[PDB]
Amino acid sequence: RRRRNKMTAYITELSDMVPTPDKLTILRMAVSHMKSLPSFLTDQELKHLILEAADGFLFIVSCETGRVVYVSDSVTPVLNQPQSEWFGSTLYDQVHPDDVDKLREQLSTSENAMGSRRSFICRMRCGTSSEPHFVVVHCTGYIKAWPSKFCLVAIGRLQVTSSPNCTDMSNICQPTEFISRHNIEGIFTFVDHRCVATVGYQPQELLGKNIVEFCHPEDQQLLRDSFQQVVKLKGQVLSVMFRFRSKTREWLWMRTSSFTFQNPYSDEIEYIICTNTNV
Amino acid sequence: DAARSRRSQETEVLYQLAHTLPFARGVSAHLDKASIMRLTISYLRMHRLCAAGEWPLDACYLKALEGFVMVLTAEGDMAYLSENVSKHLGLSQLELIGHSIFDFIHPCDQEELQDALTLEAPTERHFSLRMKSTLTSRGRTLNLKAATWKVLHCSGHMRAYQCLVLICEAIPHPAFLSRHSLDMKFTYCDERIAEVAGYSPDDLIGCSAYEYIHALDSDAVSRSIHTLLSKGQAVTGQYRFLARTGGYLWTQTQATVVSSESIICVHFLISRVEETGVVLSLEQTEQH
Ligand SMILES: CCCCCCCC/C=C\CCCCCCCC(=O)NCCO
Repeated sequence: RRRRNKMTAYITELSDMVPTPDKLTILRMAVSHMKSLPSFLTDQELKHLILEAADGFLFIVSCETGRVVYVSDSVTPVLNQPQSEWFGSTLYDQVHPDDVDKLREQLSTSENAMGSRRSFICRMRCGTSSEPHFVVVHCTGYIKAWPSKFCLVAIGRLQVTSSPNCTDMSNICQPTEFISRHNIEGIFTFVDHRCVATVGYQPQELLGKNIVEFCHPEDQQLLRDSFQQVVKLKGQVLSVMFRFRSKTREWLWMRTSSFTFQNPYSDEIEYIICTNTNV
Repeated sequence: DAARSRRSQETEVLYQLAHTLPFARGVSAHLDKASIMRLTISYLRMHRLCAAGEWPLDACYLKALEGFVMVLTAEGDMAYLSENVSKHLGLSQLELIGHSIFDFIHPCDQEELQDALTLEAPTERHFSLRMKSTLTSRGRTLNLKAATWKVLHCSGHMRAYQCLVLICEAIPHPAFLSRHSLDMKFTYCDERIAEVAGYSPDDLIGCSAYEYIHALDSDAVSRSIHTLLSKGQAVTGQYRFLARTGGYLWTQTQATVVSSESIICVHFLISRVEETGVVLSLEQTEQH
């Protein structure tokens, strides 16, 4: 009778869901209200659901020339581009010039033709105030004969995964910090170009040298103690402030926040990652 | 004895209700009263939801997607699943709509799901899930209790009008490949790396892959690898891979644990080498 405690719950649920009684009467009115209204949802409803879930737009292009046969209105809320720019053009007019060969190979029907699937990433022009700006679009679709007749029917979506830290920039002016990686001995094995603006050294002037070679002697013990902390703290972040030896402004107060990168499998120390910020 | 007469009346009219469902001619006869009820409940709820939406080529959209659409309630109830879910999990929508998602996902992914139910924009969701699937290389050959765990990359939006609507896609099991041990040290890499990044495939063998990613992406990559190691498959976001003489290229990666156990990575190039004059790592500097 766990079978009809769920059936009584089912029938009460159905009663609540119908816009209008004992079990047979509520299920007899269910029948009538069912005939009030073959797939579960309609293609229109499913289109709107998909567009509620995906930041994407549908486009049909000719396989031979890339000519835009159709594009949905969704392209403007997605790509900041009116349908004016897509209709009457080709897909190659919309993509980054370095993606043209890849798109042409995706549009060829020499091995996979009618019904076959396509999956590829490219970069498309967005609406620009100035000089085009490109955004990464994930495209999935299928090849279909179009009543010189093969076409790609595809959807292009943004934000399929999390966005990357493209810049690390938290200002609009000269950078305040730079990221570095170090081995267990403290040797610079990675540094991004912002170091030129923060400490005046080119990346190659830092790589290969130890971080302590750039620290004030009076601070060095402190820097070394903190580093020996983070290799023992296995992942946790520790911050230290010392006098970094710049190339033109003498001794700069610098806050380095460090943590060890643990190998997700072997738990070995791949390197130490530091954010070096001018205090 | 009029009780069972009324009882036959009741289930005659529930079979009537079954014939009122939006499924093909004959599909009625493979159902039980409980599932008939459940499907009717969920049809009405999805109709109520679609009625709240303010609104020929419509059928291309589901055809254009690879994965399936799923609508989950705030209480984790699978409000809707498209038909093509049968192509990804074997379980059709006939047996899934109405049931709870927590009855079909791996027990160590339920916390992640619930955190998702409560760099990114406030209401966009990206998460990996392990769902029950009865599919093999021969079709739906597994009965539900021997079902396997299929990893789905699910991305979508929290829409309150209160739902979480997702596109859930499968990660294909393995053009440009790389093979690593579980510590992600290169055991093999496609010969096309030379024209893409500058590296001879022999020069990468034994090297740790983490040395070849931009530091700005490490965290992200790290998380992905964890998923790869705990669920069997993973897919990263866009990340920067360092070229040989300098600079980096934008790329994305799908990864699968195989077999003792190895990792296979399929890489998709997003851009060409940027900032080739700039050296970023110690290795680029020596090879420069
Ligand atoms: C969670 C696992 C993620 C791995 C993280 C590190 C991977 C580095 C290993 C390998 C990186 C190799 C990138 C290969 C570039 C080739 C691109 C190409 O031309 N492909 C065909 C056309 O698109």
